[PDB]
Amino acid sequence: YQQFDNIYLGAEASVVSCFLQDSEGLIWIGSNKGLFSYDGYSTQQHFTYGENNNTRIYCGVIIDNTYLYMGTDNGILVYNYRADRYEQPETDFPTDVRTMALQGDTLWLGALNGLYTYQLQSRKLTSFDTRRNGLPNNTIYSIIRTKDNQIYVGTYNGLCRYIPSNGKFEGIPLPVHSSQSNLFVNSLLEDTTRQCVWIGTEGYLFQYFPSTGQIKQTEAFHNNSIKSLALDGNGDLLAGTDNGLYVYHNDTTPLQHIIHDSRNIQSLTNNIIWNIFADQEHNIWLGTDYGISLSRYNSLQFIPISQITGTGDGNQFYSLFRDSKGFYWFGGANGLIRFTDPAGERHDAIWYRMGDKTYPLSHNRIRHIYEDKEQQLWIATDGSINRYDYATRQFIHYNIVDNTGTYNTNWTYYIFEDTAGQLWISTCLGGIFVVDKHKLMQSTSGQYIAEQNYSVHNGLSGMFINQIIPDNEGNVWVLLYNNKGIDKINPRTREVTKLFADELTGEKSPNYLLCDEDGLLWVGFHGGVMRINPKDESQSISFGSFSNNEILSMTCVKNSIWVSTTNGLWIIDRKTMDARQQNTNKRFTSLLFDPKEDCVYLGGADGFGISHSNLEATYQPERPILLTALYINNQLVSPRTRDDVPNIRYTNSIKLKYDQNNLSFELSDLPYSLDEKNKFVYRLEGMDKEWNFLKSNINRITYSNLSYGNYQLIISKLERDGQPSNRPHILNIRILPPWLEHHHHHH
Repeated sequence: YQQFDNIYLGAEASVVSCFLQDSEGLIWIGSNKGLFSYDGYSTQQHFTYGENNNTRIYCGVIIDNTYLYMGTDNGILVYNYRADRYEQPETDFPTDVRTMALQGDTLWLGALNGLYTYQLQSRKLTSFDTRRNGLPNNTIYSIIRTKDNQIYVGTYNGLCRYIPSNGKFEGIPLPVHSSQSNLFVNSLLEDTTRQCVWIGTEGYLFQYFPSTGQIKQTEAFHNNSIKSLALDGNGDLLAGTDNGLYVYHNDTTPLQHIIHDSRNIQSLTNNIIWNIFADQEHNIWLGTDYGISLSRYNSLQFIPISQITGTGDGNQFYSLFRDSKGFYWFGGANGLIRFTDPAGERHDAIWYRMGDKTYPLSHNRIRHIYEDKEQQLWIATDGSINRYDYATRQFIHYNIVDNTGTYNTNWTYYIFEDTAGQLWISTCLGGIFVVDKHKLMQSTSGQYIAEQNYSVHNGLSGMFINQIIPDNEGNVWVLLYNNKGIDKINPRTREVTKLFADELTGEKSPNYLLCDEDGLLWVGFHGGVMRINPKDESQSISFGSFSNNEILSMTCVKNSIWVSTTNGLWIIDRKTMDARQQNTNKRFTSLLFDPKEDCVYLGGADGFGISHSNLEATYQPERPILLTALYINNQLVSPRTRDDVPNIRYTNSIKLKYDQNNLSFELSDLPYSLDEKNKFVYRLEGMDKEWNFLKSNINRITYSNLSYGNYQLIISKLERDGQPSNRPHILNIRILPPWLEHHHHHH
């Protein structure tokens, strides 16, 4: 938290008391003069001077996914952010609202002179006081609602909890201080992980634990006041005070104390922090007595599987693959998911697994995915091998046996096709089978007797074999479970030969195998890898103090090989074998390099990561482009001031008047998290014959003197190879001729 990007609203609106982020990402700011928004590039006010809405905002909450409810001297402003209109409900709200908290469909309202509930359907306003309900005081400064559906209320003179069984309030006996003549509870935060409620008062930061009743005094800030609380992306507690920001990690870690430097423009804007907010990308917004200080969060993108199909089911990913047709195939402990646009909005995901009514599999446990020489897709599972039928969108299961018993294919670990149309199948218990691919495909039944089998009776060091990998000169190399060295099969002569058993033994017992694009084998063991020329050689490196280990997954990425490990991730150059370790604390059991989109998928527990081929640095998620301001004849226009203009943010098509033909436009992909802004191009179909390029600091498109007719403004993000996007934001624009005025847009 050494640096900030500071944002200001104007000389009048120096004081920021709260933030909200709408479901679609736009940040809203409550200021001493009213509501603003900020789109990453500039601020925008949503209030007119002198009006009831040109007022100080104390607090805020989003209702019905369309309204901002704001606390105010004169009660509650309801702003419809989609309509861009103030829509006042008939209710006579109490005045001096300081804090709001949603509980189901009932809004708690804390005010300078009462506690209330507002039922959003019936609009029933119910009041709670000292005499009738046992509140310690009628002046409410904070209310929160915990995940276990309890309601905490912090007043001018103490903290309490609601007892719904009987309408009363139960005190939580925070210490009473000699220096104090009343007990301000200013701020309250639930902490799921530490399982407490944080409490901010004058001088003291408490941790209340519901589980046992304990009230821990975590810090004592002599002559400070704690005004705000939040948890950051690292799980750390952030405390806003009247003398800067304090950060808490744990009892043995020193606090961080961050304060304004009047000589440094990147320092915390001001030492009085009225509100902290963690936005949905974990960036920290600080609201102060002079401006906003944004602390950007900085990370890989990690996509939980619910984003692909949600569905909150789990999966531990062990095989990741992209087929020639484009489909992503992510399989593991709990079946195999097919989908497109890793993210991307829509995925039309299908999840194949044991027992699904529509999309079944012989077994959930996926061990390998593979596309063959004819673009046909095979998976290896603990219910034998399956082939996909893209036509039916269903898998076809096969049973394979050797000419005798047992030796079957139920537990298939690895699969590939050779250059002579045969399918190579590695197995647990059953050795390696080689099968005519077309004749198993053409098979009626059973149960198919394999053409050959490699055993241990006539070759092989064991029958418990993970990977089997082929050679630039035709040989098949076999990785074996709990064995010394690797076996090489010569499929012409059938000569099996154990090799490198001198080195790959004991605490170097091998457990991973891959061939790279140059023909060389890479073997993974506990604490290192070894590179083999299969013919004209026969060599090793190590990770050092770590050790323990071990190797969860390996894949080639350009002239590197990425190795994923219990500890972390290692990138090893393929020529020098020099290794470098990276830095989340996530462990990854799966790796796929996608050379087309130049990125690497990292598969793991209930999700997957994405990073560029050069992990320097982050893989930014795709962000839709918003229009965030329309100007006609240079004035900024919107439904709030005009019956004849729509909310540009939620408009695809617009009909303007003959003389509403000098237009400006402001664009944003909400770059709050970014150091550098993204670049854009833009064109006006019906006028421009080519793309126009915007300087990155400039997000205003402007067109003058348009004749009547139809146009399309198309905006596109410059993709990371200089090329425009093929998913632009498109605004249809029609300028109406003088005699068709009446089709001007209305309401």
